[PDB]
This record gives sequence, C-alpha cells and structure tokens, in this order.
Amino acid sequence: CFLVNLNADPALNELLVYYLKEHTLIGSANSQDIQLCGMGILPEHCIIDITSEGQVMLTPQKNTRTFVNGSSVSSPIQLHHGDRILWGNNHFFRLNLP
Amino acid sequence: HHSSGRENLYFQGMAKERRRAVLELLQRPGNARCADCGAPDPDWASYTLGVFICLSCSGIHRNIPQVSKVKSVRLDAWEEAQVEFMASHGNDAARARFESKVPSFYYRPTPSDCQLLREQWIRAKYERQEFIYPEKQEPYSAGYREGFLWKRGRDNGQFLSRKFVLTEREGALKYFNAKEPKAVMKIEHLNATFQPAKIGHPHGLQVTYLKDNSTRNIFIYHEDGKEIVDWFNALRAARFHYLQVAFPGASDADLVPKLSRNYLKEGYMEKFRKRWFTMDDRRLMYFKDPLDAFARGEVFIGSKESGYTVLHGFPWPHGITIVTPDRKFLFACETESDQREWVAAFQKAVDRPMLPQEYAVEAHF
Ligand SMILES: [Zn+2]
Repeated sequence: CFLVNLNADPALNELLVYYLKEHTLIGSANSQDIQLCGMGILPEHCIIDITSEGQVMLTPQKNTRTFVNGSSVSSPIQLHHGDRILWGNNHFFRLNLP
Repeated sequence: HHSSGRENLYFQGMAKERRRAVLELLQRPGNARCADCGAPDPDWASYTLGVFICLSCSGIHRNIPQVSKVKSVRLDAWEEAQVEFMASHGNDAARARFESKVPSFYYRPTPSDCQLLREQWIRAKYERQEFIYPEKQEPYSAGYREGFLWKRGRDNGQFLSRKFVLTEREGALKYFNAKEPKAVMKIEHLNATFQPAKIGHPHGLQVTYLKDNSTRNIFIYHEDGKEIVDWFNALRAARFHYLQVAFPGASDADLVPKLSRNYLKEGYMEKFRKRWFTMDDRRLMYFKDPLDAFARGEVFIGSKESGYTVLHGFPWPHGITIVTPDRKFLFACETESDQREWVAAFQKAVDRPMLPQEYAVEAHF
C-alpha cells in the first residue's frame, strides 16, 4: 500500500513513491508520517487508515482543500485501488493497493 | 402582542407573513428557474443579489458571503427589507445586470455539469462581474492565450508542467516540452470537455484532436480554477471565430452548439472483456483505461436507414447488441439503469439522418 506522486518527473531526482503506515499521518508538521510542503497544506492535513477488515479510508482534517477522484470530500471516504487524491494547491497523488 | 403584568411576555405566533411574500414572488415571470444553472423550481434565494436559485447553487453562493447571502424561501425567517429587495429584483433583473455582456461563445452551465463550471459561472457573474465590465474578458477575447498547464503523459500517467499556446492567428492549440512545439492541433479538429471524475482532478479538462480518423486524448489541468475555465472558453472563442470564417452564412445560433461537444454517456461495459466506453455523438470508442491516449477500437453507429439497429439482450446481466451491415457487436451492462441509458444514447444516432462527413467516417469503419 503506497501512494505515487503524479507530478514527479521520472527523468528527474524527484521522489516518486510514498508508502503508507496502518495509521498514516499526512501534513507539513515533522510529526506527520508523510511530510509534504506546499500551498495550502496544514501541519496536520489528512489521515489514511488501513482497516483490519482490509479497507482503505481517508479522513480529511477540517478546513482543508481535499479532493478524491475530482470531487471534494469533508467526511471520511473509502479509497479503492487507482483512486486519485488532491491536497492543497498541487499535491496530487494516485493510490495503489496490493 | 404582550401579556399583562410583570413578566410581560411578547408572543410572535405562526404568521410567517414575510416568507409568504417571497414565496408569491416565485410565480413572477423569470423566476421559474435557477438564476444560475437553469434548474426548475428554485426554492432558495440570495437576498443581497435578489436572485432565486436551487439548493446546489445556493451552496456555492455561501462561499461568496462578501457578495451573496442566502435564505431558504420556506425554512428561513426573512427581514422586511429583504423581501423588498427580492420584490424589486429577481432573475430577469439579474440577467440584465450580471449577464449584460456575455460573449455568445461563453459556456453556460447546466445542472449536470461539474462543480467547477457551475461555481466559476456564479463567481464570474456576481463576484468578478466579468459581464458588466468587458475589460475583464480579455483572457479569452484576445485570440491569443499562453501559459503552463499540467498535462498527462501519454502512457506513464504522470502529470507534468508544459507551456501551451492557443493562437487564433494560426488557428491552433500547441504545446512545448523547446524550439518548435511538441505538437500543433488545428482548431477545426479540437473539442474540449471537462472530465473531473475521469481525470481525478477538480480542474480536469479533456482536449481531443482528431488527426486521420484517430482521436488523441489530451488530459490537462490548472492549479487555479478560473484559469482552466478561461482556457476552456478561449478554446470556444477560437472555435467560434474559426467557424464564422469557415462557415459564413451560418448564423451564430447555428454555430454555438458546435463549439464543443460533451459526451452523451460514458462508463464501462463488457465487449468477454471489460472496456471503457465513450459515446461522442456517433463514434462509440472503447479503451483499456479511461485515460488512454488512443481508442483501442472504435465503432461507427449509423442510422436505421443505413442498416443500423440497437437491440436488448444477447443471443454481465443486461445486454445491448448493435446490429450493423458488416458485423454485430454484443455489449453487456452491469445494471438496468445503465442499459436503459446506453441504449437511449445509441437510439439518438439510429434515428437521425446521416450527414455526408458521417458517410466518410463510416466508409473508414
Ligand atoms: Zn442552480
């Protein structure tokens, strides 16, 4: 279970894959388990969780620009393999599940 | 009234005489539909703008509180001055004020269009006032626009920043990844359509160039919403102006509907292989991924007259078979809701008389 950065250039020294923990913290704060810096990304921006039942669930923090397959989300939402995620201005990621 | 003695309580009662007033206003000429998306039976209002709108649009108006403040016509208490404003305004008033100067090529959203289109329509009119003040339209009215747009790679599926240039002079959209441009797309062959869901991005625009009976799909987006929509409408300006000169004698009214085509239906079906399907007017394209650059295959859907029929069942649950003069194409849908639709979108083609160019397209397939 990993996220690809859809804006990373393979021909450049750009980090292309971020791996997810079972309870993954995403944001700008050093604490976050995936640290992203950019326009409109809070110290604590998101939370992705891998369930014991096997499913992937995204939980946006309040007052955050967050889209999943192009639509905004302000409550929790289940992710599927291949779904596309946008956070803030241009933190644009795809999801792959095993 | 009040009650006698020390406590002396004020009672209001069930009157609701003021939100009754506004309700009666919904029967005035021009207020039958959403001021912004045209959806019937609006039941919300912006009282600072004095327009009558649907639930969905009213949501978008709440984001613009410096311009619009909303109340339910039925579930909200209304101050007296607020009813007065509605009474002395309404949707016809707002058309004359805020839609005063709307270029005939500028795209007007329908209720089913994506959120970006509907929000940027409301903001254009009311916040920016793009159609009171012509100066504000320069981005899509100069006939030349250039800027960077995140574009999807052909096969790698990444989205990388690339300079684009729409130029009406040459009559083409072109991009550079540079000296000469990486590609040059003749405006005669451009279509543009918003596809946020497919593209995975709220600002996702699908641009198609049709060279040699093949239709390349380009998938692009802009970090800012206004800019992608300006791009969208610039493209429409480009097509329009191109078409006026390509076809004078044709009216603007006859040319606007051609500017850009939105698909009647897309979604998966079985062909058994699962493929993605796009019904663009007459060419049923199909794909491995929806973000494929080129159709895996196409299928021409002609007319009842040219020996084309669509049929239910097969000789997945619900089937639709497209009987052509050469061969038959069996398709399986998941749901009946879809089968219903997919078939309805095909029948539109079977019914209509073919044009000469459509014979030329058929002659290929
Ligand atoms: Zn509306």
